[PDB]
Amino acid sequence: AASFLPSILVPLVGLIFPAFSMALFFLYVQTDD
Amino acid sequence: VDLDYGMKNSYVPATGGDGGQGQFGAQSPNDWRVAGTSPVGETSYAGAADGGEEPWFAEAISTVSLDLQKADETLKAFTKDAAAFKIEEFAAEKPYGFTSSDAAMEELVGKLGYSKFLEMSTKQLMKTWGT
Amino acid sequence: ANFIKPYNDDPFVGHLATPITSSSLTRALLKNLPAYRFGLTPLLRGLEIGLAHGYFLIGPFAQLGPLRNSDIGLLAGFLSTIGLILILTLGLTIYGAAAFGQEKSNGSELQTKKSWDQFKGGFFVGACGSAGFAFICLSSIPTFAL
Amino acid sequence: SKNVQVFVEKDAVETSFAKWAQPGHFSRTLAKGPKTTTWIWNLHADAHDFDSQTSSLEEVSRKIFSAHFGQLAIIFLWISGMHFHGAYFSNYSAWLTDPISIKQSSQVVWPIVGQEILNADVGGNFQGIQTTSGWFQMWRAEGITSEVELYWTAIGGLAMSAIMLFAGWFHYHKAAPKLEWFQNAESMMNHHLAGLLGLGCLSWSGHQIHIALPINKLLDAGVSPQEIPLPHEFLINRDLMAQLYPSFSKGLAPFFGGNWGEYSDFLTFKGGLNPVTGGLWLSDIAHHHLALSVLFIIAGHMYRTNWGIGHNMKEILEAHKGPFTGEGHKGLYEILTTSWHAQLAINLAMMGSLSIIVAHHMYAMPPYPYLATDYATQLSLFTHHMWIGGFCVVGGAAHGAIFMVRDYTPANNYNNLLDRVLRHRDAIISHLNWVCIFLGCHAFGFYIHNDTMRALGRPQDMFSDKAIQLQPIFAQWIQNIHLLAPGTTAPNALATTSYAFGGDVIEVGGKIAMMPIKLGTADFMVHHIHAFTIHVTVLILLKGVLYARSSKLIPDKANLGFRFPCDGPGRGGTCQSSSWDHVFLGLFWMYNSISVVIFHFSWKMQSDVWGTITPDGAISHITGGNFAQSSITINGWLRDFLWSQASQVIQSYGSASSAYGLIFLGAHFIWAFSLMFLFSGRGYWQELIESIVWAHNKLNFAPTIQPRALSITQGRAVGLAHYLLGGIGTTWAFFLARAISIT
Amino acid sequence: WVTFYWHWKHMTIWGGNPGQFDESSNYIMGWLRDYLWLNSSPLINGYNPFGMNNLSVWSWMFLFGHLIWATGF
Amino acid sequence: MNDFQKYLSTAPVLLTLWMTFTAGFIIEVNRFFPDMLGLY
Amino acid sequence: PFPTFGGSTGGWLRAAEVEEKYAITWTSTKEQIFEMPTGGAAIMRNGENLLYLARKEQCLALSTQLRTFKINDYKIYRIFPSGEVQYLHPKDGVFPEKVNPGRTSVNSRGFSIGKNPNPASIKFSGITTYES
Amino acid sequence: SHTVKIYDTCIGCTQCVRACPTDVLEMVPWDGCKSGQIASSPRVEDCVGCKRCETACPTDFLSVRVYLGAETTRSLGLAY
Ligand code: CLA
Ligand code: CLA
Ligand code: CLA
Ligand code: CLA
Ligand code: CLA
Ligand code: CLA
Ligand SMILES: CC1=C(/C=C/C(C)=C/C=C/C(C)=C/C=C/C=C(C)/C=C/C=C(C)/C=C/C2=C(C)CCCC2(C)C)C(C)(C)CCC1
Ligand SMILES: CC1=C(/C=C/C(C)=C/C=C/C(C)=C/C=C/C=C(C)/C=C/C=C(C)/C=C/C2=C(C)CCCC2(C)C)C(C)(C)CCC1
Repeated sequence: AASFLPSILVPLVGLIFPAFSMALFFLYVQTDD
Repeated sequence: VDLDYGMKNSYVPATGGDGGQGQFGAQSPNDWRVAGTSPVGETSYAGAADGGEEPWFAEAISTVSLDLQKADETLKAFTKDAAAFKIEEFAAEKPYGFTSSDAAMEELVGKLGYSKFLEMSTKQLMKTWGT
Repeated sequence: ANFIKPYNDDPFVGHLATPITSSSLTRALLKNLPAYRFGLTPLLRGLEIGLAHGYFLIGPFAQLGPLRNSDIGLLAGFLSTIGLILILTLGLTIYGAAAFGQEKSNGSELQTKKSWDQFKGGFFVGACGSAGFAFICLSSIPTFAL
Repeated sequence: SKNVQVFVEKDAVETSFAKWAQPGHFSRTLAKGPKTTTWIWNLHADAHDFDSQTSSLEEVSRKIFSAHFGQLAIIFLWISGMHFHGAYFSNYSAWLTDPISIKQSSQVVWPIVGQEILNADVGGNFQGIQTTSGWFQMWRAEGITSEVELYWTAIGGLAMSAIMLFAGWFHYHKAAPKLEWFQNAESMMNHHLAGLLGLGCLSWSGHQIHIALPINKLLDAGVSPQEIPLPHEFLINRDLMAQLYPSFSKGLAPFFGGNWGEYSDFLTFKGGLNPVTGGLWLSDIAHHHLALSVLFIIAGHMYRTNWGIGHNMKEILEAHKGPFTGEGHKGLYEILTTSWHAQLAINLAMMGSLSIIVAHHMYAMPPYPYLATDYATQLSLFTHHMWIGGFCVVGGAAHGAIFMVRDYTPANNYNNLLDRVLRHRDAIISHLNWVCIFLGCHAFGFYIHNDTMRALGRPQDMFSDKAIQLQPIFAQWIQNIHLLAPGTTAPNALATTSYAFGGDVIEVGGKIAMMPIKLGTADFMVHHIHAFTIHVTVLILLKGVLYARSSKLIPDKANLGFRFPCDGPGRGGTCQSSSWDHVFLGLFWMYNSISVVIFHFSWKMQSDVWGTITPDGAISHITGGNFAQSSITINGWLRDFLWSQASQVIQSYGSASSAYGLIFLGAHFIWAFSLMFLFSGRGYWQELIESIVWAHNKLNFAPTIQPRALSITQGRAVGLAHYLLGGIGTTWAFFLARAISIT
Repeated sequence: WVTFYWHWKHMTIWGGNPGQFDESSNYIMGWLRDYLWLNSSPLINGYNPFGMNNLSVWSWMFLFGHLIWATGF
Repeated sequence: MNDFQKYLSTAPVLLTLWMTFTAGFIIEVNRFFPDMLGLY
Repeated sequence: PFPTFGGSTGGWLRAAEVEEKYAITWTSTKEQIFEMPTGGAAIMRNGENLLYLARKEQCLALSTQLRTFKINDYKIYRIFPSGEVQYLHPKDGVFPEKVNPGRTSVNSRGFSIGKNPNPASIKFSGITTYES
Repeated sequence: SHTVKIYDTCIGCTQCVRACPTDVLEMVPWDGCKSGQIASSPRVEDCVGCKRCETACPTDFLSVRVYLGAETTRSLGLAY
């Protein structure tokens, strides 16, 4: 059901996504090509 | 002594907005980005100092120092060209009973040490080498 | 009597040998801690550190969390702790990548990529397991009464 | 010969008006003449920096002594004016008869431009501005009774002012002491600790015992002021005194004999507050000063002068050294006997610290008759002395730094306490930084947590007395100790030193004077915030003193001075790295710290102490006890305090309190005005001035004193000045207007 | 300044008392007392010691803004 | 005297005197001709 | 030959051991107390003296103080982690404030500051007006 | 790192070389001025960007100009 989507996506968008993005930026700025 | 040791660094001057490597190089040849402390019986910063029973304060154990004897050599090597220019001018001004540049150097530096030699005008030198 | 002296007898290093910095007590404690102890493998070092940190973390969450007064409060506390451990583990992984690189050689030097990875793994196992142990212990608290 | 002698030079400086007509005479640089507007500002900023005007300590010292006489003269004129205004422009007589109803007033405005509205109907057929300095209460305690007496004390003040001014001229132009005279610490302390303080207390006790006590008893009983015998009458007729205090009959015979007990009539240790006036019993105050007098006089005989016996401070200081502190206190004596800045640092810090203590002790233990019930005066005094204290404390730090940059000598300080401190400065500052962060995150976090929780509809998760609670257990314990002290740890006492710790509610005129003040979660939270604010202030100020001469960033800061703008745009930026700048930043934090403290006082009192009590036991506090559940969140302070208690100032127009409204607005304006000096830079302004000057030149006229923009340092100073004036001014009006109404 | 003017003028009009602006807008105290102080009552009571309403989010943001502003200083 | 007159001729002193005079005359005018919002 | 000092928390850190380090040397005729840039007071020895610092500026700051004591034989070196040493000051044996024949000009532009090129002219070139 | 340039308006006052906190400037022989000396910037790798030199120049407009640029440990004055 689509109604369950708010409770399945918000946890991901506000927690999982930001974390991985920040991690990637760190790895990108800490690397010496 | 490798007078270019400092110049031989990883620094690459940019196009515009950079003075350059200057006279003694812009950065150390070695990279400061080394690791942190290590467990007893282990080493981290390559040629690091063993912390013994206090690995936590290993970075406080000095391994880089200056030998007074070696200090003399670095002084001479880095100032070799200046000495050359000085003696050359002394030679140009018709030295009394001159011999060889090197010979003159030794005689002139035997007296007046070396530092004093570097800080003396050709006129003073000629007066000194009148004998 | 002077109880403060230049460290390592170097009058120009930025450190001093105070009773706090260099006393038999401090030296002994630090020498035997898992991080600096001699002989421990990278995995074991991580394990001990994890076992220690996981056990005390379940407390704050269990007794002061959103569902503290709920019957499922302890369970919730456990889950929260596991979440925090995951965040910390991500940090360890990322640090290793940046600090050590991609291929290593020395080996058995906590400061290399392989060793760090092993250390991280140990931390995760120890931390999560330790938190679980606390869950079991906090499930029934002894009154030690005869 | 004698170790302590008087050495004075006669006719040192000729008195003439020539230098007066040569502005900038004190400085070599400024003396040359004005070429740009900067000269003008520099003239005023270097006027009292004698160290830079002369290189001889003797000369600097001479100027300071005379300058001090000048301040004393000003202070005397100030006091004189107050007494005069209380004799010719006040309602003291009426208030004296009915202290509870009539309102104190000692300033009247001329009937120009509707400003007369400011003359309120205070009472006693008199219209004027309601003053809040507490003069009336003090005069009553002294036993003034008449307005003729006030006139005479005013005349005395004027005379004293003149004497001081003459002294200043005399000891600078005709009889100037030499440096040797000034450098006699042991003698000075002996004299100041036995003569200035000891004899002073004893003399005051005499007035209180022979003049004030008797008159005040009669006043309290009910005798009309006109019917009370004149002061001299009490001094002459011992029988009259015997009637009031039945021990004067015995005379001074008991005193010379060891029977000091007979004087228990007037020398007592009652404690608590007089039920009729709501102030400390004068009998206790008399014993207080008498006891203190003896102590001070004895203490004044501790240092050697010219008779062998005594202590030499140098020896005492040098002997106190230990295993962890090297040479110990060696070298300090010379510093404090050869550096005025060092002395000022210690003295100024202690003076400010005393003011803060006075504020706390003077509200908990009201010292004057009919002061506690006057809420306006109480609030005014607490805030006033709290501020004076803050400024002085920061000033001490400033002068301490000036010492390090100007008087510190490495040679005289080897392995002493000072040297060792400057050798581990990194550790000290690093740790303090952490302490500040810890306290700040935890203390303020409590408030933010609560705000979020209340907004999210989760009141059960707040740090409140009704949820997770953070009780001040230690303080609660001390309170109990002090409450039970009378009769136990203090057997001869009869009541608590303060009713704040515990006891009954003392009411005077239907209004509560003092009541037990309880401490709960809210109090814990606010007290720890006070700690955070004070700690941060110390960090900035201490960093300035320790890193005044050098730093890793600028190794030669000393040569640059105590007040340099910066070292340059290099090293990533070196702006505001001087010790002066640290003081600049410290003052902002001091402002914050004091502001919170005074607000705590205002809300706590109006909520849990001040108010009215019925004939039966019904206590109605001014705000209603809102402090407990409203001061735990920031929204609460904004709504239940600032927004609600500001209803008076905003609605003051058309009333005698209109002035406060205007000042409230004016202060806001000045505060904002300052932000343009604190955010901008000299460059923009200088360029703008160039364009403006173009216009004047285009019309064939321009000042020879070329117009220039204010210096970097002056810009900061002007900004801080206006900022402080505006902020303090706003609260000033807010508090006074609110207080007038609540009273 | 522009936005304040529009809001206060309209607020009084909507409320049915255009006179308040007409008379109190002439001096500064009017703006502070009859506009900022008077119309802040609903906002500051979004959440109180006695409960909360749908204006809680707006109340919280108001305080949040003050923090950021001062932090900027 | 000459020197004192010079001091009295300094900018700060003269400003204060002038402004006091100006302020005074303005106040006095309002005292005798008060409440004016126009030339009548 | 280290001067007499009791230690401080303001000494050198890791950079001195992994990136680069500095050292100053001088000779004195008497034992006197001087103030060290790091913070504190120390007593120089009667003769040769050697001290290590982390920055060249710190070393040159001390030299200024030394000049007050009438010492003008100071020498500054930079020691790299591998042990390589560079003599830095006085570079040619003669202090920089005194013209020494044999020194060539560097970074000199032969025109008034106002004769530099316009920024737009050198657009998309990579060079700056002051380097143009 | 930073760029320091000297212009023909120099008068050989030596004030700049006496103010540098890191020995970046020197006085070299020259013939364009009466003093017979001009300033040079042989070691700009040690310039911290203080601009003390500029503050010391007596010429109408600075004959010594410091243009801040790329930053290194030395230029950022980092002892750590
Ligand atoms: C409201 C405005 C404001 C705020 C919040 C701060 C905040 C701070 N100032 Mg500051 N300051 C200000 C205005 C302000 N300043 C102004 C106007 C001036 C000009 C005079 C200064 C001048 C000044 C100086 C000169 C000094 C400070 C210092 C400090 C720090 C004190 C240490 C501390 O308590 O950390 C805690 C900081 C907090 C903001 C506490 C609240 C944060 C939450 C509630 C705690 C938990 C949050 C957590 C860490 C992270 C959450 C994660 C998520 C939010 C992303 C802190 C960062 C001192 C410093 O740095 O020493 C340590 C210092 O020396 N200030
Ligand atoms: C959109 C983003 C988002 C979401 C979905 C949540 C969700 C939650 N927060 Mg929250 N938070 C957020 C942003 C978010 N937060 C931000 C930005 C801040 C900083 C201001 C906070 C600060 C905060 C605090 C301070 C607290 C919470 C708490 C909570 C939990 C309360 C509900 C509950 O049942 O607790 C009961 C808890 C449980 C039933 C446990 C649930 C299982 C956990 C969450 C598994 C986590 C594993 C996760 C995958 C690990 C991440 C890996 C990484 C790679 C991303 C809930 C899970 C409270 C809590 O209890 O935290 C857990 C709490 O104390 N939050
Ligand atoms: C900084 C002050 C502060 C404090 C103490 C708390 C405290 C709390 N908050 Mg809160 N909060 C705060 C600020 C604060 N809040 C702010 C500023 C916000 C706004 C973003 C929030 C928003 C918020 C939400 C939304 C929620 C909470 C919740 C909670 C509770 C859960 C605690 C928890 O899981 O922590 C976990 C803590 C840890 C894992 C570590 C604790 C730190 C350890 C003990 C330090 C140990 C140091 C040690 C002694 C050093 C010496 C060691 C040596 C001896 C070996 C707790 C009562 C939750 C709740 O239920 O509310 C009651 C919840 O849902 N908070
Ligand atoms: C702390 C000291 C102090 C203060 C603040 C005040 C304040 C006040 N007094 Mg007061 N007074 C004081 C001490 C003080 N007094 C003393 C010690 C006495 C005893 C002599 C008096 C006797 C006294 C009387 C008798 C009266 C006042 C009045 C007033 C009020 C009107 C003041 C006034 O004249 O305005 C107007 C100001 C002037 C007329 C002075 C003119 C301005 C001069 C010219 C400027 C100064 C020139 C400048 C310094 C030139 C420099 C030259 C160089 C050599 C320095 C005002 C509230 C009056 C009042 O309240 O009436 C209702 C009033 O009648 N006072
Ligand atoms: C017992 C003797 C005695 C007394 C009473 C004082 C008192 C004072 N000294 Mg002092 N002094 C003394 C001996 C004494 N000194 C000696 C021996 C030395 C040399 C070692 C000094 C060196 C010295 C310096 C260097 C300085 C002082 C200063 C001060 C004043 C500090 C400010 C203050 O508290 O204001 C309180 C103010 C008053 C109480 C007003 C009254 C002041 C008069 C002069 C009291 C004189 C006695 C009085 C006439 C009562 C007589 C009793 C009679 C009615 C029966 C204060 C008036 C400072 C100052 O500001 O001086 C101007 C200062 O800088 N003193
Ligand atoms: C016992 C008190 C005392 C004494 C004797 C001194 C004495 C001194 N201080 Mg010091 N100071 C003090 C307290 C004191 N201070 C306090 C409490 C602070 C903290 C705020 C400071 C902060 C401080 C700094 C930051 C500096 C000094 C400096 C100085 C020296 C020169 C003063 C000067 O420039 O004169 C000239 C005096 C002035 C220009 C002051 C004029 C008054 C200004 C304009 C403010 C007026 C505000 C006014 C009350 C508002 C009225 C509002 C109205 C208009 C509506 C001198 C040795 C300076 C120095 O170089 O030392 C060597 C210096 O840099 N002090
Ligand atoms: C203050 C102090 C101190 C300290 C204290 C502390 C800090 C403590 C801590 C403690 C702690 C902190 C502890 C911990 C513990 C832990 C534990 C005890 C754990 C356990 C675990 C286990 C046992 C296991 C688990 C597991 C695993 C591993 C995995 C799988 C699963 C299982 C479950 C099996 C002392 C006293 C010394 C002294 C004085 C000072
Ligand atoms: C308010 C005022 C004032 C004040 C006044 C007065 C303060 C008066 C009083 C005066 C007085 C009234 C004083 C007195 C004093 C006294 C005394 C100080 C005493 C002493 C004692 C003695 C000295 C003793 C001794 C002895 C002994 C010990 C015992 C044995 C015997 C013999 C004798 C040896 C004036 C106007 C200035 C100003 C304004 C304010």
